[PDB]
Amino acid sequence: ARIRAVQGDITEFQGDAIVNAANNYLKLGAGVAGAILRKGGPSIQEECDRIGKIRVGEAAVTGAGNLPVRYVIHAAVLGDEPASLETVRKATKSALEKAVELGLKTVAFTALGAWVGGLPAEAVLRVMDEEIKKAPDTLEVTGVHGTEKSAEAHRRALLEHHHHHH
Ligand code: NA
Repeated sequence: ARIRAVQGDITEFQGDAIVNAANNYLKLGAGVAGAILRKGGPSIQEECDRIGKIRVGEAAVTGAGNLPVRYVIHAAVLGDEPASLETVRKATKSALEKAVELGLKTVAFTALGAWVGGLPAEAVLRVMDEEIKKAPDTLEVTGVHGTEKSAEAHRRALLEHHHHHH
């Protein structure tokens, strides 16, 4: 599946959906997540409550509130257990399967850069990418970076990839 890389606000992504890294209890915290709750609205966390706990590595779909997308796909990367490049690969494929299930066409993930927290940012991007490139080409995946710097580097990695087909 294709990948575009841009600096910007994920809350301002226009498309079928946006993927939200989450804890398996579906409790949206601060930072980007809270921003999604803010711009999105109460209804999002409400649906997350209706669903309840899920497994780390799995995904859950939710309406996107006032956001310019139809759904918000929640992918549990941690909660019952710490986040790992292992739990991320899973949360990604899981979110990618939901996208396919709902017949989505334009989905956007977020590249937290230095805000990745526990795992080495570069490696998380790699793992997420590996999974995405396996997803159906009926998808148009967009990586939204917080900084232009990290986005440009990502694009260069995407170019270096094409040019060689690593
Ligand atoms: Na994401």
